[PDB]
This record gives sequence, C-alpha cells and structure tokens, in this order.
Amino acid sequence: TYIDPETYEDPNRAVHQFAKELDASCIKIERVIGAEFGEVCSGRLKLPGKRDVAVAIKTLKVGYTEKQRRDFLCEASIMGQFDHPNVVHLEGVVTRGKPVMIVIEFMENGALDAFLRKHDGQFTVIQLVGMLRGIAAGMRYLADMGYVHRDLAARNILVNSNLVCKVSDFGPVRWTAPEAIQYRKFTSASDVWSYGIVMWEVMSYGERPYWDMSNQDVIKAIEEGYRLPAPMDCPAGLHQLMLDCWQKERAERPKFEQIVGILDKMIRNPNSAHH
Ligand SMILES: Cc1ccc(C(=O)Nc2cccc(C(F)(F)F)c2)cc1Nc1cncc(C(N)=O)c1
Repeated sequence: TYIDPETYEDPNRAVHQFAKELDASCIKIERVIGAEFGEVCSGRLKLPGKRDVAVAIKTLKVGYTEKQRRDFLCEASIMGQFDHPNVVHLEGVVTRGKPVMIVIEFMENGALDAFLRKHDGQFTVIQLVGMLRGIAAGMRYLADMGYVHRDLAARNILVNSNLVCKVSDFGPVRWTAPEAIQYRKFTSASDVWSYGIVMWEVMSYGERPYWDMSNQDVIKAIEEGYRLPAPMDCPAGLHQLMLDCWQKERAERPKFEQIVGILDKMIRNPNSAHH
C-alpha cells in the first residue's frame, strides 16, 4: 500500500526508505531536455556488470535551501513506492554530498500530448486503444495501492520508443471531476473522470479539452450537461466509455479494472468499439 511521505515526522526518512541512493560518478548527463527546481536532462546510469541504461535526470539547481530540497525529493519518496510497467520507474536519487538529483527511466517520446500532436493521424484505432489500455492499467495499479493522482492528463503521460504509455506527473479545471473542483473531493473516482478526458485527448491527437473555452465556461457547460463529442474517427463505443467516465455521480463511473476490461474487449474484437 501507498504511504503518504508527509505522515512521516522527518521527510528525509521517506526519501531513504523508498529511493535508492546512487553514486554520482555512475551518472552521465548528456543533453538538456527540460527546464521546476532545476533542469531536466537525459543521460546514462552505470549498473555493475550490466550495460548502461538510458535515464532522465531531474536536477536540483544550486543555491537551494533545506526546505527546497525537501519538496524536490518528496517526488522520489512517492515514485519509489511503485513498481508497474505502466507507471514511470525511479532508478534512484542523489541527496547529499553531490549535486542533488532524481534519476528516472528514460522515455524517448516524451509527453503523450505533444507526441500525438506531432504524429497527428498516424495511429490506428487499435494502437490508440493500446495506449489507453496501458494508461488504464497503470491507474488500476495506482488505485489499488490507494494512490490518487489528482492531475491525470495526457501531458502527464510519458511514451517510450515502443509506444508504451506510463503514468507520470510534471507538477487544471478541465481535467478535474466537478466534486473535486467544487468540494475538493479527490478520489480514484475523480481520477476516472480525468482518465475520460485523457481518452478524448488521445483520440483527438492532443487537442486541448474544450478548446478555447474559459475555465468558468467549462464548469458551467459541464453543470448544464454538456459533454465533449466523439473526436474524428473515434468509434462510438470508445466515446460512450468517455461519457461513462464523465457521469456527474462519481459512484456511477466505471472503475479502472472495468476500464481495462472494456479496452481489452476492443483490442480483441475491434468491431465492438463501434457498438
Ligand atoms: C523528468 C521527469 C520528471 C518527473 C517525472 C514524473 O513522472 N514524476 C512523478 C511525480 C509524482 C508522481 C509520479 C507518479 F509516478 F506518476 F505517481 C511521477 C518523470 C520524469 N521523467 C522523464 C522521462 N523521460 C522523459 C522526460 C521528459 N521528456 O520530460 C521525463
């Protein structure tokens, strides 16, 4: 089961429990790939006897306080509790004595929303469904561990060379269930609403949910019963599942295990996605 690292009297204890300390000299930074806390780089990590693995390296820019280090490292305390093929994997951390780092499996194709926009129209229904199935499997794992994501969005899904999609978080009214927006009720059931939004993002190749509508106009429309339509070439049964994820009454939304089951049926018989 997931443990909130902030139930720990000392935040550093959580870091040392769930995140392996790495030797800095075994880490090679190669290129900058992103700009919070510091730069994000790609590189390699040396493993004894094994070939080097490609990693993403999140750095803590120098001049930080004790306090800033704490919040940065909290992420490793969270990540390192998970072990699932559709949840991004923590290799480890450098916490003292050397430049502070979080070291993560490298995901070549980056964030799923930008990836899809770049490859607009290039994936078959079955391929897009495989991507959604991976995300759903990652969420099913997280939900079962008692972890509520709270910011599930295609921008928070990472893609590797093999098109495998993994749940991540880069640290959002249009992705959020109404009960979470209004009453701050964040649960796996509110993550299911977010997932429905992710489904829409994927089937539309990284279009912005609700396009140019203001946050207040999104909230109002949702309250009035508005729901986003099926994207171009999106089968009716996939859109129906989006509609199910977007039920006002959270108890009526499917569970992730049911979502995976439904997508599996679609991968097994592609025709059952239209009905
Ligand atoms: C640099 C980076 C930063 C944050 C994360 C990440 O997913 N962090 C995270 C934070 C809180 C919770 C979770 C979790 F695992 F989803 F629950 C993940 C991953 C990465 N890894 C990564 C790997 N490959 C490419 C990139 C990129 N292109 O930015 C980024």
